[PDB]
Amino acid sequence: DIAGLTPCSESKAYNKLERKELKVLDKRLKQYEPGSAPYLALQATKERTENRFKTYAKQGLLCGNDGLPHLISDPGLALRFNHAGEVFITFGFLYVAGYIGHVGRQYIILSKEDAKPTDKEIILDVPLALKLAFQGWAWPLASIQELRNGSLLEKDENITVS
Amino acid sequence: AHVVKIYDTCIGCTQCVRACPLDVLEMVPWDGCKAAQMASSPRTEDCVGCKRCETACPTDFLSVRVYLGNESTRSLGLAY
Amino acid sequence: DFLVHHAIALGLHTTTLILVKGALDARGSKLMPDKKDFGYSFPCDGPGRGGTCDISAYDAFYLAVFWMLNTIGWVTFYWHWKHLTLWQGNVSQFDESSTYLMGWLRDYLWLNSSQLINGYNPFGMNSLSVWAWTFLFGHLVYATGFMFLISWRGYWQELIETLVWAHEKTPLANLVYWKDKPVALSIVQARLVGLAHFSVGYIFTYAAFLIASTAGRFG
Amino acid sequence: EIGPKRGSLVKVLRPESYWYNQVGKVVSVDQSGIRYPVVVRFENQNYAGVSTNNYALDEIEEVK
Amino acid sequence: KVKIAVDRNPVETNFEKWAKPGHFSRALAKGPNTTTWIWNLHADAHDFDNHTSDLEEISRKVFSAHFGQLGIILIWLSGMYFHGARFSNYEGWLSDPTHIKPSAQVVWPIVGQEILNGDVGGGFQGIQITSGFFQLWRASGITSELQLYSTAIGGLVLAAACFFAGWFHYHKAAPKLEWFQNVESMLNHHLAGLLGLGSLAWAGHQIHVSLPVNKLLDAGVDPKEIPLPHEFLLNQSIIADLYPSFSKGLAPFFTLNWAEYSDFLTFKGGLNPVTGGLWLSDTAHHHLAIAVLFLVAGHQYRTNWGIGHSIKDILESHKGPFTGNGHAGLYEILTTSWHAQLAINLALFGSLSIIVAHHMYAMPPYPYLATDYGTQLSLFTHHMWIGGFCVVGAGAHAAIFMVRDYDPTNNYNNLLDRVIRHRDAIISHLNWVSIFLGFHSFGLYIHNDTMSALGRPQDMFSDTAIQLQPVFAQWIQNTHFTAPQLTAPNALAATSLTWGGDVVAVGGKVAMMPIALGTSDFLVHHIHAFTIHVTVLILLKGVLFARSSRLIPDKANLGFRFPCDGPGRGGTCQVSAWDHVFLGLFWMYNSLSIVIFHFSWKMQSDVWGTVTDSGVSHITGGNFAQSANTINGWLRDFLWAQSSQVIQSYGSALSAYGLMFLGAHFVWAFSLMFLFSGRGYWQELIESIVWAHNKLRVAPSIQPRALSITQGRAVGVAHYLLGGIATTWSFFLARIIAVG
Amino acid sequence: ASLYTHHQYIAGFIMCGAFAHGAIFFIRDYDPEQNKGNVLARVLDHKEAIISHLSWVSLFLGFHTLGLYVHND
Amino acid sequence: MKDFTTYLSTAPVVGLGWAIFTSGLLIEINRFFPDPLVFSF
Ligand code: CLA
Ligand code: CLA
Ligand code: CLA
Ligand code: CLA
Ligand code: CLA
Ligand code: CLA
Ligand code: CLA
Ligand SMILES: CCCCCCCCCCCCCCCC(=O)OC[C@H](COP(=O)(O)OC[C@@H](O)CO)OC(=O)CCCCCCCCCCCCCCC
Ligand SMILES: CC1=C(/C=C/C(C)=C/C=C/C(C)=C/C=C/C=C(C)/C=C/C=C(C)/C=C/C2=C(C)CCCC2(C)C)C(C)(C)CCC1
Ligand SMILES: CC1=C(C/C=C(\C)CCC[C@H](C)CCC[C@H](C)CCCC(C)C)C(=O)c2ccccc2C1=O
Ligand SMILES: CC1=C(C/C=C(\C)CCC[C@H](C)CCC[C@H](C)CCCC(C)C)C(=O)c2ccccc2C1=O
Ligand code: SF4
Ligand code: SF4
Ligand code: SF4
Repeated sequence: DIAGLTPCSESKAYNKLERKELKVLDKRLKQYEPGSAPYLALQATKERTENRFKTYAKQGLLCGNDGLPHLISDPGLALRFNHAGEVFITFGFLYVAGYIGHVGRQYIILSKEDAKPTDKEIILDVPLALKLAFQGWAWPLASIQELRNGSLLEKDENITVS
Repeated sequence: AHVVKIYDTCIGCTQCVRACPLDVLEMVPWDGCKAAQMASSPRTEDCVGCKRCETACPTDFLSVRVYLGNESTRSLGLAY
Repeated sequence: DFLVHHAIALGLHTTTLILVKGALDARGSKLMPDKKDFGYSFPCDGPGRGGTCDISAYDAFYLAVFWMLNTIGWVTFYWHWKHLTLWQGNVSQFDESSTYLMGWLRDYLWLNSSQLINGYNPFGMNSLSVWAWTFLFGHLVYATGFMFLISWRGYWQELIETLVWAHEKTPLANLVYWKDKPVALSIVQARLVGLAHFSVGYIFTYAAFLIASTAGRFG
Repeated sequence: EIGPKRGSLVKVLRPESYWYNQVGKVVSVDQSGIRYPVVVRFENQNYAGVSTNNYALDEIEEVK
Repeated sequence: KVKIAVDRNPVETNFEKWAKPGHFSRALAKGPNTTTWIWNLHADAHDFDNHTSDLEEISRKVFSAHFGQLGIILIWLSGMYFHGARFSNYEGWLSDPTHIKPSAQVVWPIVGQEILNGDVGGGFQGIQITSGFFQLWRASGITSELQLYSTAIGGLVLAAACFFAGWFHYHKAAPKLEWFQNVESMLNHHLAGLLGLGSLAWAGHQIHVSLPVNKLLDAGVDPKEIPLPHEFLLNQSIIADLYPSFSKGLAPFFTLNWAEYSDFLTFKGGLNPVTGGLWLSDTAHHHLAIAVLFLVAGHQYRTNWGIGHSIKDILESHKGPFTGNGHAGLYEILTTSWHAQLAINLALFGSLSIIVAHHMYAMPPYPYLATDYGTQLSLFTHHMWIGGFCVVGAGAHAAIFMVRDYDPTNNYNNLLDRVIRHRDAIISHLNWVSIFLGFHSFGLYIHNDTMSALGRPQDMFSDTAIQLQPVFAQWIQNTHFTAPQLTAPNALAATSLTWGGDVVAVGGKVAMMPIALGTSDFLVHHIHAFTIHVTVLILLKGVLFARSSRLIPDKANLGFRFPCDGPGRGGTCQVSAWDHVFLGLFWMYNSLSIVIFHFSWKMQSDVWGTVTDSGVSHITGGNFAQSANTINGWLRDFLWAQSSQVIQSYGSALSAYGLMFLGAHFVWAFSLMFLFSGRGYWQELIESIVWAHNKLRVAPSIQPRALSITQGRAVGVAHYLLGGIATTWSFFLARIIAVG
Repeated sequence: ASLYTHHQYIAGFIMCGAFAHGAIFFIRDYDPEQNKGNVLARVLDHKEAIISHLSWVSLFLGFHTLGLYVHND
Repeated sequence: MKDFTTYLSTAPVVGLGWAIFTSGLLIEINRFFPDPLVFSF
């Protein structure tokens, strides 16, 4: 009940929308036999809709004036209340993104220490790429240990015109 | 017309005189390169500005430069 | 308003990127180090070294005018829709239909344009007809600007040469002659005329729609 | 004799060249008193497509 | 002299060349120093003329590529048959063609996506198709899905055979140049064998298997009780019951008493009143005549038996007084260059596709096709776009030939030399005609716009006020209507119901209603003529000036696909022949969009609709004559009045069309970024990003360059055409499916 | 509405002109020997850093605003 | 055999190995686990 919003568990617009979708899906049930493939498909879609509304609700998710769930993003404001899960868990993307970056940077540096590193880019060295992909699980430790040693950057060896 | 200039970083490969389609550049003797010849441009009034000499220049940076300027009947490539 | 504010931030940073890059890399770059010796508005530096089309700072500003127009169009679309939904007591329309772009195109560009295009139909006309006329006039100016933006000078130079031959070898019209030789517009001039046509159409079309859609259903 | 050792990697110091602050291998050094006798060769091509250029004696520095 | 010259085992079959990606050209074998090497590798993959100058090697490469294309087409055709066999509702649609909508694609329920599986009727749900495959499968008898399954399997077998044939003819038995240069033999076998035997075999299929659709399926017989097609082929009594002439048994054919086969070889001018399409007996008699015509046509040229003609002699025997020599080296031009033949073939192929588009909506040939507005509008629009793309390609390859394979030695005073000699007169006249058509065809629209805006509706070009009537087309329509009474006595009625007076309707919906012409038809026809003239102006200028212009006299040595010739002479950007094709592509899009818009609005406002007891009511309000005279009428009554289905399409079954609509708009808006900007800006921006990567030592080994000057133009025109065409596609499909 | 739209479009054109004249200043009257090592010559030394960070911010906002809009759509 | 396995390292290793793996992983996650708008905390 922050930023003027209300929990999805006590909102009339949320229930109104839920019944609307359950009704528009149920209107298509009369056009088919009670035991065929379109009937089974429509029944599976109805079960998924009921489960999603139940899953979206009772999990601290709150909506505002229209039944649509809103998301709290300020840390602290999302930590003082049970709203950390909605967007404060940015560390999942940061982990996968840093994993991709560390694997690519390790492949660029290692491949450059070879005669003509070009054809190694158009024709990947798959045993070296697979070995470097499964070796970068602890990428933040390698990043902090490669920064203190100064092996992450260059001093002044850049094609500049400044 | 356009102003063409030839800098001292020329190597005398004679490629700009071969790439010029209006006979603007020439090769004069010089004593500052291995080929002992440097390009020149006596017929500057016939420069059209297609910049083929700059593409034919192999040194970095280009020894020949075509600075565009005022246009005349010859530099505008008009046939009428 | 969150997403629209982020769209405004995107437009501001992109226009600033184009203008700041064109200002800092104005006196030289690695592709052309003696750019400062060529002035501020030159066509290019030939098709050599890969090609140097649109390399001057004038060209960079030219490219930034489009981004400025897009950013101002986004901020004015946002302002007009929020006030358009607040003035009619239907503030819940924009708040629930402004999240998706289809909602933007339907409830903003398609719904508020019902009275503008009805300025003149086969059943007569009304006060909004002048706005309806200039609403299409802006579209025509915009489309003419796309011509100078897409088509480049060499194609037009050959075309003008054929027209010169036609006027010289034709009877009863060869008596007159041009005092100055006809030639195609230059590369920089073509970019400037196209930008002027693009900006004029972009301004006239939105002014017509804004005044008509507001004047048409309000006071 | 006046230029660097043939076959030694050097660094370019021409502020308007495409290989500024780069490392190139010296292929030959002329001994005729010309303005730019140190000829170098680089692994990466320039915007035009060439990969070699000749520099002077003052615009050539040893690598790191 | 005509023999089979084959050269066995010329190229090994290994994967050694698959290792090195750039190997066909001598320039890409050095490897990829800059990112432009990847784009060069893709753009030079099929330019066989750049691979070598060996005409025999070039001919062998194109001969194997043809087989690869045939295998790809056969795989696609087999896929359509398999989808109609397993993931469709063809059996349900076969018993109710006027109430169940076609569907041959089912989507899996992953993220949402159940909504796309729309209820098409018949106890089935899937994507509604607009290809007309069900109507085609109805036209040639096909009852169950086992026949569609067998057709899919047989086509896959033929596809594997075509791929094997390509590998065989390029690696195991390659032909020779003396084998490829037998144009008389190729024309004789393509006219006599391919077209003639194809029409004869299809006539035989329509004479024996297309029997349920012409006699039992249309009579209301349930498709399960219909005898199998082989029963009609073996049992003569079961076919004699349907058509009594079959009781004669090849006797009137050989005894020249063809009048006895008058029941299954009819000449009925019209449509079937139960299905809406042409009569199957008429289409069968049609194919039989075409087969005889082509079989007698394939015996014109001389090959190895003396009798016949010589194409070189026929060309050299045509010399007139206004063309100097004329047709002197045309045989040498057409027998040694592939681009010349490709330009001629592409031009006639695209024009043929446009003919197909007109005749299909005019005379509907499939059962229950005219009452399926979605498939009708879809087929017309698709064939029109394919035809326009092919004509622009013809204009491209003619310039390619003129730049590469044009030798000014074998052409001294022929038609090609004379045409290149008065190119200035040709281009100047086409220029004037273009401008005149533009003023007289667009100023009328702008004039009606100003007259309607100023409050003066009596001063505009309309039917009520000052009019312009297309009297020539009105007279041709009248001639075709009253033609089966005097100039076609054996024909039962007119060849089409487009100019008639009898509206036919199947299932309550109109099939083919007479079409009237007024002032708006005159205005839109002049609009079409104007856009066609501008497109032909851009293409013809490019071809005639691709060799050497008066501005740039050495344009031939510069190549075909080049950026410009520097900023000299004020500027020479896009002066190459390739650039003219790029400009042409744009004008072809602008022309065909107006053509398909005119078709959709005219059909929806004057032919299609639904008939009741108190008259016929069209789809729209019949506002084609009172709303097409103004530009505001189009933007208001066509794009704004229609497209409301596309706009309100969210949450429905056709929800993908709104997404495709918005998505197509983004691609078109994305094309402008590549089309207005240059290259130096992007190269300097890429330089700054390279500095950022060098600071962290993530500099790519292959230095990252910007796109080429011609690559940026190519990317921009591809994105522009994709966005505009996909926008019109989503709009047309959603509107006609939700309305028709 | 007309006053707000008018003032915002005028402000956009003037803002583009400011940067245009800054580029004209750098090309026409910027002598590097006069102000050596100051802030004007110092911001020119890391122009690649400034331009690259502007490129990163623009790419971030574009990718995410377009992605959120298309996802909701 | 060496030429075939080295041919398989140019464009398929990046456009059909990773694309198929990533697409299949995201699709199977969204198939067994239905539609995820929060961390379910
Ligand atoms: C091709 C486009 C086109 C055409 C055909 C017309 C035609 C017409 N307009 Mg018009 N108009 C147009 C575009 C066009 N307009 C546009 C774009 C606008 C908006 C700017 C307007 C705005 C407009 C207004 C405001 C008005 C008209 C009016 C008229 C009518 C009388 C105008 C007039 O002065 O008579 C024609 C005068 C001429 C000098 C015509 C010359 C004819 C030439 C010489 C062809 C004949 C010779 C030819 C070359 C044959 C060759 C012979 C050989 C021996 C060489 C007329 C039928 C008036 C009207 O009331 O309508 C009824 C009127 O008030 N128009
Ligand atoms: C709708 C048209 C359109 C679009 C989408 C863009 C998009 C972009 N412009 Mg641009 N521009 C346009 C029109 C457009 N422009 C026009 C008309 C002009 C005037 C000529 C300009 C002039 C211009 C300049 C001068 C510059 C830009 C820049 C940029 C980039 C800004 C970075 C960003 O915002 O993050 C990304 C925003 C996006 C919208 C990304 C689009 C890609 C999405 C993710 C789709 C991905 C495809 C998907 C994975 C499927 C791929 C498969 C497919 C190939 C089959 C961006 C990609 C600036 C730049 O380079 O930034 C560094 C810059 O310098 N533009
Ligand atoms: C793994 C390689 C790699 C790495 C470590 C980086 C790292 C970086 N890039 Mg970058 N980039 C890459 C590849 C890479 N890039 C490629 C292939 C392109 C061409 C599409 C770009 C184009 C690019 C631009 C235009 C910009 C950056 C920028 C940046 C910096 C800002 C952070 C960011 O995520 O920006 C965004 C990165 C991207 C949008 C690229 C995403 C595409 C994927 C991740 C690359 C695929 C890599 C491949 C899988 C590795 C092979 C693995 C190996 C085992 C075979 C950062 C240091 C920004 C900058 O200037 O610095 C501040 C910037 O503006 N990059
Ligand atoms: C009467 C004999 C005959 C027949 C039926 C054909 C038929 C065909 N020829 Mg061919 N041709 C023939 C004789 C014949 N040719 C002779 C004698 C010569 C030497 C002068 C040529 C030289 C020739 C060339 C140079 C080319 C063709 C091509 C083609 C194909 C055109 C594809 C098309 O447009 O759509 C029609 C498509 C179909 C009808 C699908 C049918 C597919 C089946 C498998 C075709 C089988 C017919 C085959 C000729 C049978 C004999 C071969 C046998 C050993 C198996 C087509 C299948 C083009 C091609 O190669 O395309 C691959 C082409 O480039 N022909
Ligand atoms: C071009 C395609 C085509 C085909 C394939 C057929 C085929 C057929 N028609 Mg026909 N027809 C056609 C077109 C065609 N028609 C057209 C265009 C018309 C005019 C509109 C007609 C009008 C017509 C009439 C009026 C009749 C037929 C009839 C027939 C059937 C018997 C005819 C017959 O006995 O002749 C002769 C058959 C042969 C000489 C046999 C061919 C020799 C065999 C295949 C050799 C194989 C031997 C091999 C060496 C060894 C065997 C292998 C073994 C060891 C495994 C037959 C199935 C009759 C019918 O209705 O049938 C019930 C009949 O009444 N047709
Ligand atoms: C709406 C935008 C637009 C417009 C109006 C035009 C207009 C024109 N284009 Mg064009 N073009 C465009 C976009 C546009 N283009 C784009 C985006 C591209 C990129 C693909 C091209 C590429 C292109 C090419 C390659 C060519 C043209 C050509 C032409 C001219 C052909 C003339 C003609 O036959 O018709 C008639 C002309 C008109 C109808 C112009 C409108 C005039 C109206 C009627 C006003 C009437 C006069 C008015 C009353 C007087 C005003 C009074 C005022 C002074 C106070 C024409 C003037 C061709 C050409 O040069 O001509 C041979 C040519 O080859 N265009
Ligand atoms: C960049 C913009 C953007 C963003 C932010 C999102 C975000 C989201 N989209 Mg969306 N989408 C987008 C663009 C975007 N989309 C576009 C452009 C389209 C059109 C193509 C779509 C179409 C679309 C559809 C159709 C759907 C979504 C859905 C979703 C939600 C899916 C959550 C999920 O994937 O499950 C979870 C995924 C994973 C867990 C991946 C696993 C990765 C590895 C294995 C785990 C990571 C490591 C782990 C965290 C451990 C780290 C340790 C650490 C703590 C240290 C999510 C909130 C779905 C939804 O449910 O809507 C709410 C869905 O239906 N999107
Ligand atoms: C309906 C199609 C368009 C209508 C208007 C077409 C006119 C515009 C172009 C004319 C350019 C004139 C230069 C001719 C160039 C020329 O003189 O070529 C020469 C030709 C005579 O040449 P020879 O006899 O020497 O040629 C013999 C050998 O070359 C044989 O290959 O004369 C003609 O073409 C007569 C036809 C005049 C024009 C007839 C129009 C042809 C269009 C199709 C037929 C239309 C008939 C009426 C149908 C309505
Ligand atoms: C008190 C207050 C506050 C605060 C505020 C502040 C802190 C301020 C500001 C502000 C700002 C911060 C502003 C600004 C802006 C800026 C701009 C807009 C810019 C610019 C620049 C330019 C445009 C440049 C040009 C040039 C160049 C390019 C280079 C050199 C030369 C020249 C200079 C010419 C607050 C809100 C919290 C609250 C309320 C009150
Ligand atoms: C059509 C066209 C031409 C030809 C255009 C010409 C010759 C323009 C002249 C036609 C008439 C005279 C224009 C009418 C003038 C205006 C109505 C008023 C201008 C007067 C103001 C200065 C007051 C080019 O020169 C060109 C150059 C570079 C890229 C694209 C193109 C291009 O597309
Ligand atoms: C933007 C632009 C560039 C820059 C073009 C570039 C940098 C090409 C970009 C190619 C990209 C990298 C291809 C791959 C696209 C995406 C990475 C695909 C997304 C896939 C994700 C799922 C990973 C030009 O070089 C150019 C040249 C001439 C006229 C106009 C332009 C022009 O407009
Ligand atoms: S720009 Fe062209 S005409 Fe002038 S000197 Fe260079 S090559 Fe010759
Ligand atoms: S092309 Fe350049 S280096 Fe060669 S002669 Fe001409 S100016 Fe000198
Ligand atoms: S602007 Fe024109 S002349 Fe200059 S490089 Fe580009 S295409 Fe060539």
